[PDB]
Amino acid sequence: QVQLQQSGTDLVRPGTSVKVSCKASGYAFTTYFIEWVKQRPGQGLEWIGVINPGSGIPNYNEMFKGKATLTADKSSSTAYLHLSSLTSDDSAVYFCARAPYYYGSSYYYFDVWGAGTTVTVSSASTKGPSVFPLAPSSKSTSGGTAALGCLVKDYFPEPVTVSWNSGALTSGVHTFPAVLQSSGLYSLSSVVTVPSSSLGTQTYICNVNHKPSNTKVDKKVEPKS
Amino acid sequence: DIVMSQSPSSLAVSVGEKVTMSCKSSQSLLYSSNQKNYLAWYQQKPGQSPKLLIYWASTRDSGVPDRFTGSGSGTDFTLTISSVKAEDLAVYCCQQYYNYPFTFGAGTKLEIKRTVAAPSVFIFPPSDEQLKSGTASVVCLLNNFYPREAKVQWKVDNALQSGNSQESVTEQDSKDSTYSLSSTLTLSKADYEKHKVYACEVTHQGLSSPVTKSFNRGEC
Amino acid sequence: SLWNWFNITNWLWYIKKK
Repeated sequence: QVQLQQSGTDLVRPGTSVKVSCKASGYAFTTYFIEWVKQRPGQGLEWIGVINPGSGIPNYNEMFKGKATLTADKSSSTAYLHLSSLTSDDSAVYFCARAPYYYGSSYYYFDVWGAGTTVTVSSASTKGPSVFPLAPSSKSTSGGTAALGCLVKDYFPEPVTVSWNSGALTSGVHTFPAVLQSSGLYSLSSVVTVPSSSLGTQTYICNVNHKPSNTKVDKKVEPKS
Repeated sequence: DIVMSQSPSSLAVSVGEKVTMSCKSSQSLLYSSNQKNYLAWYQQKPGQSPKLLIYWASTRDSGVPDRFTGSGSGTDFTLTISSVKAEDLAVYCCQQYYNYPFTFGAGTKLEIKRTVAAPSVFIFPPSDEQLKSGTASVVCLLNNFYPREAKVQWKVDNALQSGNSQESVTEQDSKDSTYSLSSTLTLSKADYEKHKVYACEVTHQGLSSPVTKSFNRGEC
Repeated sequence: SLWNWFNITNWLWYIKKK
């Protein structure tokens, strides 16, 4: 019943500060250490530091001295991770972990982890995507089928939801992860493999929804002349 | 700082087979006093938080099935899955809590082994709607292939392209155990109209020779 | 270098709480 509950995603501009919280429950808050670990998208885990919540004394990774500040509020059983001078390099998932305190020692494994807090650092403004067709062709056949899709380009922030024929089209669909372009905007593609013989009688529509900018786009993808 | 090396980074396994993962530390983890190794093993599934499996190199955390076993001492450590299950597919990383700063390994990613499958290649010229905006995006699609290793090369008038394309790969399909790749070549409208032939060449183990899909700009 | 303020106060505080 041990639980480490972390705060929600943070969209912050570079150079600002952010404060991630980690609320404990199911045990005595001051009888376990609180660890903070950074994980950049698709990379290895990076230990930031640790704090004794009872004594209040922290211990920092030398790399994070000056960027990370660790505090703990005994009255609310909440540990805090403060990050200053935020840049693109600080964009990562930040886990809070719990480590036992047997015999007054801190050299222990991390037995309970929080869900992690996504921190995204960007100077881009909110913008809706552009939806362009990837038109199929009865002459462009590979592996026995045709292929069509939708290019979702130049939006911020994440996420975007892409369905086909209002959800009725589920088989043969591949919605790729978004790549971050040098402009600070995201872009991705959703493709479908369809029978090449049905392009004149079957309709294909990609439904692109971007909740942050209230963008709703329905684009019909059809063969070119 | 202690350096945790994990080899290999990725491993293709078959359900029911015995899996072994390696972890090497730059410094010894064996404390002389209690003769205990300050080494832990964690499981992290895509999108989830890490989960503790083994600590003290070989002690199994509560609830962890008995098919997980840790071994080794000092600098060489090993995680063994006697009979791997489908729900065991995840990244497994080791961690030393022997000396500050605590350091983790890069992890070993478990994937499902599968017979070789050649990709299906489709090339998409930029739509006329985007061309009015001032940019052109050419998309190359590699559909349902295995293994994940694949080389995509953009050729514009037979000229090799570099630094102007972004790649994206799907996670392994839970049904046919294949991957899909999408490469996007981005050019300005002025640069796009400078050339005629646009092609992406696909190198993959399932192909005897590189497969090339191409189109001529303006033609159908 | 087992002389560490974090390590020493950790044990002392644990004794104070125990």
